[PDB]
Amino acid sequence: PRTLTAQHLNKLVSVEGIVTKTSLVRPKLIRSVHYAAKTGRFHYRDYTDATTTLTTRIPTPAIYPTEDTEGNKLTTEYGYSTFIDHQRITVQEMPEMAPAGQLPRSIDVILDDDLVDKTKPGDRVNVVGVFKSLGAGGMNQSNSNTLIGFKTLILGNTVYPLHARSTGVAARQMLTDFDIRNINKLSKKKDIFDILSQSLA
Amino acid sequence: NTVSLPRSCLSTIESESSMANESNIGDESTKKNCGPDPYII
Amino acid sequence: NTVSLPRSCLSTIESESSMANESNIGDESTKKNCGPDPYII
Amino acid sequence: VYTSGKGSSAAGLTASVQRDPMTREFYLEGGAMVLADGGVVCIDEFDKM
Repeated sequence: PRTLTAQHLNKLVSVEGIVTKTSLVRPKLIRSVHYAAKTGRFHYRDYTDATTTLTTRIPTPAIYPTEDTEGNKLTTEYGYSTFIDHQRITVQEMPEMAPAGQLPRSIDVILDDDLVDKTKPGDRVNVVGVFKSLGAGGMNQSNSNTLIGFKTLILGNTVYPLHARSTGVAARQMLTDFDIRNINKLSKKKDIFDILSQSLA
Repeated sequence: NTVSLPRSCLSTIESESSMANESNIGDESTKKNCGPDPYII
Repeated sequence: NTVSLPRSCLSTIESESSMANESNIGDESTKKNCGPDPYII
Repeated sequence: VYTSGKGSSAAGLTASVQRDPMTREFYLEGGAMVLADGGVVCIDEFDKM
């Protein structure tokens, strides 16, 4: 997070750090479904926003429908609509790498759907994603203020927890068949306890 | 039964629903403004 | 190298082409007005 | 870093952890022992701490 600057914008990056604060996992409305009592028909609508696609698109802010095209009333069908999970997290520079006596730097990462609760605060994490900007940095309309800039964040797609000393993430190693054969072989000797004991320190 | 089409969109003054309040704002800080004479027949 | 995005569409003052004059009008009498702050980044 | 037992004025002798005034999160506030990593620490009045 300290060595991530404006020259890396719009490019794919991989950052390391410590998770400091997560957010509540919320649903996002994608498709609504309705019912008309006077006709017996079902209708629907789709919704989108700026963070669901990598390329810029022309906004289409559709409204939530309460009536029919003929004036009849509508009823919401919550069981037939669609919702998607959403979360936002913060990543900071690791305590074992940041300079001493200096205030730290951090960056926000947005996750969606199947990567929504893969870490907890305090973990060492590696996040790969696209460093992207959004909106207008006070350019539209007059907006005399010049102090603020462009809002930026990472649209994440990969999250990897990392194990360290004196941390809450446990180490696990993938076990191959060679390893299993060797372990099950050594299990059959009689001084196995002695060998395993003399190996410590 | 001189009627004219509305000069402004009527989805703001008409508080249709609670989610209609959500739908009338999106994409960060920018306000929603449909423009002058937004209706078609 | 306070710059702001244009307040109006620039396709009218910029007379790009002869067919660009045709493209800036259509569908009977209604004038073409893109609106306030029509540009996006 | 040259210091005594009990540190210096407004400067501790060992690592201190504090919360960031604005972001309200942890960082190493200071501490001569870590500030001098890779160097030498000179302690005076070692018997008082």
